[PDB]
Amino acid sequence: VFAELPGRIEPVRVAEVRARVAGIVLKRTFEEGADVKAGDVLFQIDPAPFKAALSRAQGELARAEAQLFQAQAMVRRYEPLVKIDAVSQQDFDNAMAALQSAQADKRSAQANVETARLDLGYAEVRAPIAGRIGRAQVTEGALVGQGEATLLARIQQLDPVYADFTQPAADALRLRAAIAEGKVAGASDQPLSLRVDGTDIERKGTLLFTDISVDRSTGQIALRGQFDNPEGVLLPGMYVRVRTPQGLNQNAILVPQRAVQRSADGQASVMLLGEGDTVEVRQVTTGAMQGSRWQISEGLQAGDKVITSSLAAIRPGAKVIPR
Amino acid sequence: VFAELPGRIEPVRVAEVRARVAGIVLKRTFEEGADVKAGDVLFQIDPAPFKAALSRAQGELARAEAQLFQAQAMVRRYEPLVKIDAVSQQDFDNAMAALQSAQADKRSAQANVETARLDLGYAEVRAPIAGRIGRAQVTEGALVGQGEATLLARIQQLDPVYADFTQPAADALRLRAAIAEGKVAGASDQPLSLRVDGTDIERKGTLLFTDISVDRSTGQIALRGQFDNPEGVLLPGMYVRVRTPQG
Amino acid sequence: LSIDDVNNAIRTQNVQVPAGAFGSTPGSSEQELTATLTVKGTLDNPEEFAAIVLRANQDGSRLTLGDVARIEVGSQDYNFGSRQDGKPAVAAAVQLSPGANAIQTAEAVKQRLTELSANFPDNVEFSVPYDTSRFVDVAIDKVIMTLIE
Amino acid sequence: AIVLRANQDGSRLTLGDVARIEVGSQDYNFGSRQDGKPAVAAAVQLSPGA
Amino acid sequence: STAFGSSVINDFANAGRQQRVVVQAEQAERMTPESVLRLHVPNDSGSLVPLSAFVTTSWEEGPVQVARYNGYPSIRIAGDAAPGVSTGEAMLELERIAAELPEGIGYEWTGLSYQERVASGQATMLFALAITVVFLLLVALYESWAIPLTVMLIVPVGALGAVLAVTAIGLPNDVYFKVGLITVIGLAAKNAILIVEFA
Repeated sequence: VFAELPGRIEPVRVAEVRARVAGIVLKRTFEEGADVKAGDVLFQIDPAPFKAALSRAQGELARAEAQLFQAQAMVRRYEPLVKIDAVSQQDFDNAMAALQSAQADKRSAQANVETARLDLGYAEVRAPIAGRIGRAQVTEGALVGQGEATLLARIQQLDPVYADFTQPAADALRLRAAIAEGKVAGASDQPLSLRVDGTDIERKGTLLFTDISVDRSTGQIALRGQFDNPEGVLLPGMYVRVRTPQGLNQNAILVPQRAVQRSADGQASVMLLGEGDTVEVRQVTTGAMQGSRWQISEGLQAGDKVITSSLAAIRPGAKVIPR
Repeated sequence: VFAELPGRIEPVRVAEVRARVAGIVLKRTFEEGADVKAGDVLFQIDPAPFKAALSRAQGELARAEAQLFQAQAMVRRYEPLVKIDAVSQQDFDNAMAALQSAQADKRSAQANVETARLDLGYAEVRAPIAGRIGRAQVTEGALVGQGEATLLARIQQLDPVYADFTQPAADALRLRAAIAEGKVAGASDQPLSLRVDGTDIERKGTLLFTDISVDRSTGQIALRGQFDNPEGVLLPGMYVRVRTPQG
Repeated sequence: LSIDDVNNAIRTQNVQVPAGAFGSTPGSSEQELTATLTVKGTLDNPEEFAAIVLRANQDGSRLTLGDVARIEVGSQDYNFGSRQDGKPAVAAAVQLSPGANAIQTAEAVKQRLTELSANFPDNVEFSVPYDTSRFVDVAIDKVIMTLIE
Repeated sequence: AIVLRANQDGSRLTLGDVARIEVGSQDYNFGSRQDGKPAVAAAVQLSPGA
Repeated sequence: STAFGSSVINDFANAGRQQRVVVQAEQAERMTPESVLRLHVPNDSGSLVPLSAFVTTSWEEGPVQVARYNGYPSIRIAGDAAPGVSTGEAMLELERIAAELPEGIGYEWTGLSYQERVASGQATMLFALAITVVFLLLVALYESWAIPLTVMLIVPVGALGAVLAVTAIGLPNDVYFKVGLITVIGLAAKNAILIVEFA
């Protein structure tokens, strides 16, 4: 049994390129629509304050390095002298402590310079991921990064794509109960078939994830399927139909649809050709409807001789002539 | 008397895993829909700035430790000398005060180092509780934690569950009255029965908490029962009609 | 809530539903079991009407019609009331069609009413207070006597 | 070309995008055939006194 | 209503004719009961809710045609009598059987049966009125009573001829035979006067 569920194509990886530092967009490096590699420079925000911050941090680092150089010279001069006791052991230990403290301060200043350098590098906005970039949400001269992380551009990965389709909760629960109770074996391994609306474009994919939380508003559970898109035909956001298998029946019984009767209580029954060419009434529970045949769940066994004609002209136990 | 009450299945523990820090999601280390253990890594946020802050804190710690070593050596040298008055008691007291100050500075630098380290660990997005993680709200390369704690994922504990059903208030007062004068006996000890619409499975559960406040828009108090969910049959957010004994 | 809300809830929730039947014309050459959908839309007894949802939340709490109104089966109109000898009664005025006998029509009506009175509830009884045919019967039976005499 | 939903940018959802539009019968309850082929017919009734 | 029953929205001005645009769900999307479940409806928050989320289809049996006669529920039972058997006896048998029905079930005749009932009712006193009027005319003309009774003895012979002929060929007592009989009676009476006035 296959279910066609409403679904939308979503790219596997989306990177919303947002400006982290406030400034005026000086230059836009990328052209819209092209494919971009990781680290490709996209925007150039003016590094007026960040360059100054890096210069300040570098000045602090330079001072720390000067102090370290002085302490190193002190220790180098004291080391041969302390062995001949030309300087007190206290003085040598003080010099060593000063050297280690200067090394620590240089490491701290290097960390501060690294912080400033990363902050400055936040101004050369780069593509975080590889994929197809879209329109430039801002143009040169626009003030970005003040107040909020301004959206600059969007990058999407076009291969493979996701298809986040959705299923009613009750259908899922019925399927699970049938699987547990044993009427239908699960069809997880069967591949989802994708069909794009208005086109003959068909694609195959696999189901990845079945959400456990039913949507409160729509009473549905979400499922995610990954579909190969080597030609780029499958577009993000497109509405699509996914044929998800709803379990496999090894011994499915299908009969002509006209060969099912229903009683006043709603219980379905079927006329059967018993021994001695006598018509027997075997009650039946009917499943789904496929083409011109009903799926029968119980009440039938392989080899049963069902009558698919003259149902209006047959009473139980009457004698009939098979054809 | 059983009253069938609308309600929804709500998970015992919900972990909306959020970004505590700003940065670009470098990696996604989990598969969606899998059951994760507490402390498992889910997302890896770019640890560029936090590593630098940790390096600065460690540098301050190294400086404080160097000063501490110097002070310890000074006190060790001064310890026998003051015993024979080779150094003034005042000088030795100053040395000991310097040593205590150095130890205190070492404690402060260690505290700063630990703050920086935990800040860095906030960039290793770990699952706070064990449960089922859903779809990743953000993908690799997405900028999270800028401005607001960006929602990354949702981790839900599937066993047991709470069914939050609703009783009309006036009915609750009428039953409480009937209990008060003694026409009926309280049925608090009787288990709840929950039936999911359209299926044949029946689950028993125990009433946990009956609300005191009244829904303004409808005049009905909310209730909470707990139902064991061993097979994963009950999902979070399902509409369930709970049969509650009314005395 | 305002009275417009309750009126509109009544209007949209107590409505018959012309659902239809699946497999209807034009039908596929494959499917062969059209059948009616027979949705239940209108409400029959006061209990069903008191279950009209006025406002329902996502959590599950609902405001049913009965929570604000008393629902019962009553007269469409209370302008007029009738009594017959101090006891609450009902009555109807039967009028003769043009060009028809009265005596025969009155006898038919009385016989029909007495036949129906066998199925009446025991507490209720029928009586015909006014009959314009009695006057004609006595008049004709006297005039016949005057002609003979 | 009936617009179902149109955005400020210019994108529109026309009726044909969701439905198939054609000229057909108002009602498909009754069908008539004349010797194995689809036909139509009308009953002409005589006026009084003619 | 719109998806499965088709809904008439407004007027299509088809080149001068005002016809009605109809909206209905697609042939492939209304062929199965599952298609009913696959329909979606909007909630207050703008999402679409599938029908299967809150509706469950249960089968039962119902009337595809309800027949009512004079305002009560009815069944219309029709048939034809066995060959060579009168219809009046068939109505007799039918009313006999219907008497065996549980109390509360009424049986009524309609159209052809009602007409046959009133006809069979009226025929007898029609004959009687005819005979008395011809008697009275005959006493008027013959200035006597005996001569009227004399001539009136004629009609059973014409009736006998008509009845034997129709029985020999086996035709029923239809209106056509009845009028043939009445005109035969008329000509036999003419014959009888044409003898007796000269007598």
